Amino acid sequence: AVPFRRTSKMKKRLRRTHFKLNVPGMTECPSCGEMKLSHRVCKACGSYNGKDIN
Amino acid sequence: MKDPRDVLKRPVITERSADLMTEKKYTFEVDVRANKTEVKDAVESIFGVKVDKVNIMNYKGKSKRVGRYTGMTSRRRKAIVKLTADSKEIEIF
Amino acid sequence: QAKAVARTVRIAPRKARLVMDLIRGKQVGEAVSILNLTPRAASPIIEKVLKSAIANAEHNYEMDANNLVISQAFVDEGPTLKRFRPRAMGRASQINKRTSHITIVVSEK
Amino acid sequence: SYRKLGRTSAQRKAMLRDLTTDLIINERIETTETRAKELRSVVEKMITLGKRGDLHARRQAAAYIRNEVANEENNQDALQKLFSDIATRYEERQGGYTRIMKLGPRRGDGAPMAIIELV
Amino acid sequence: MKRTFQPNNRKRSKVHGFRSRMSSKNGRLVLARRRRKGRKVLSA
RNA sequence: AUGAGUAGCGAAAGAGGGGUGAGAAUCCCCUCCACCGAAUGCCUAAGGUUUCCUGAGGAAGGCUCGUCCGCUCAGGGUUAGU
RNA sequence: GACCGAUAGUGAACCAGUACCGUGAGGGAAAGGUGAAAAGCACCCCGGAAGGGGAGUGAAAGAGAUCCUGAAACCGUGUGCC
Repeated sequence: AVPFRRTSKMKKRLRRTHFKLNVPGMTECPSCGEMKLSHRVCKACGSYNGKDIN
Repeated sequence: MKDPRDVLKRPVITERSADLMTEKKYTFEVDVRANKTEVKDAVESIFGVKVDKVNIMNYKGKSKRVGRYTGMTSRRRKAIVKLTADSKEIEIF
Repeated sequence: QAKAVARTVRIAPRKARLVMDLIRGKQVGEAVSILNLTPRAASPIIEKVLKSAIANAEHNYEMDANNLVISQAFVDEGPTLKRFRPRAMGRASQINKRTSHITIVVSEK
Repeated sequence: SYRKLGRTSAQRKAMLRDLTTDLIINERIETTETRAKELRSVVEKMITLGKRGDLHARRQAAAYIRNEVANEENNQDALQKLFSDIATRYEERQGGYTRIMKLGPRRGDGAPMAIIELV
Repeated sequence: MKRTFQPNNRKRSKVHGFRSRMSSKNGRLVLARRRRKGRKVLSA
């Protein structure tokens, strides 16, 4: 229940390969496009199917 | 010894002090070893008015933190005198 | 080719590299949208320093912002605050509060 | 099935009751996405009871709709508003009186938010 | 779960006080030792 | 440094509408809802020592956040012949 | 003074028998260096502020407030060969 030996740098760096985050799924709005999220109402001018709700 | 001007030190000017002063009451700071009777006589002699009652109270010191050092301020004693209705008013400027 | 630094903003460097990896190499206009659509905690700070770099390029060198791309986007580490937390049976383990330096360089493509 | 929303069976009922009573008064709310998705069903069921318009109906709805004032200067109970205005407003639609519109996350804990309103 | 220290000013002054320590010769020895070292708080 | 972005975050019911703000799940107001009631109510010992009241603050402390605080800075506040 | 030169020399080159620990007798630390002279960054720009980029002072600003020189462990960015 206690590590037998210390961990080197190669093993640490190898294990961290999948610890990362991806880009968001985003697209611009037809009116005053501001590169909002897909299937969401934008907060400045990404007017979802009409007016810009917020 | 025990001159009367040695008992009174300085007047007190706050909002509470002026509110009380509206009703012929006056607030002073007095020597820490003087009882109410010397305060009464001293007020009578210095200003020449009529005194009815005196109330007295003690205060402790406060801790301050100027810089990286610490200390304490000095103790105080406060008196509130009430003149009679006929006596003139003391010209506290 | 202007730059901008943060210098001892209170955040653990390992958690800021996670976003600075995302932002590096892209084009300046696209960069801000990704930065303010990401839900992490270092995104507002990185966005502020990037805006400062763009403004430096605009005023001091008259370089225009329709071409800029991000060239250097590293994160360093700064001084540490050491605290304590009492455990069971009088033990008092140790706690670290880390800091970081943030640097961004913008260049004309 | 349904969702438990992280509460016990007796607090879930109270929270649903509070939400369905506030939606009637304010005509649009904003909560989390899961709460809205679990709320739309109950709110639609309540509307239909009102559209019927009888004494049994009135009494059934009464045993769920919280009693708060819905219009000042009119001493209008929320139940009276439900049986007066909405029933005439949607007298011709066959279901679907609600719509959900998503927004961005929340700063405090990253929860996704949504606005639910009456159409 | 009573702890070993229960504060009280009267007992403290009656046992560890200056006026108490100045009664025997051993208390005066203690005071002299404290003065020689240079402590700010003599007795209690 | 490693273990590792891992274990933990210390008994308990909240929801919405306003507000303020550079910024609000966490601060103020309102309305419903919930808990104690031989106490989780009030008054007051020992002990503590300014922690009390008002106006500003956002470095450090609050096991998160914070426009808030028993935190920081300035002013004030304790009246006896019974 | 063929004595020490900041882990050395007094426990103490610095508001030291101090801070802390103990009911008490008692035990007992860490912490030096901007520049010859503050000449200690008017003004402009980003930012709520902190912090920066210019412009200035200076022989030097990579000298800008724990501000002479600044090694190693430790943490990163780019790239030639696998």
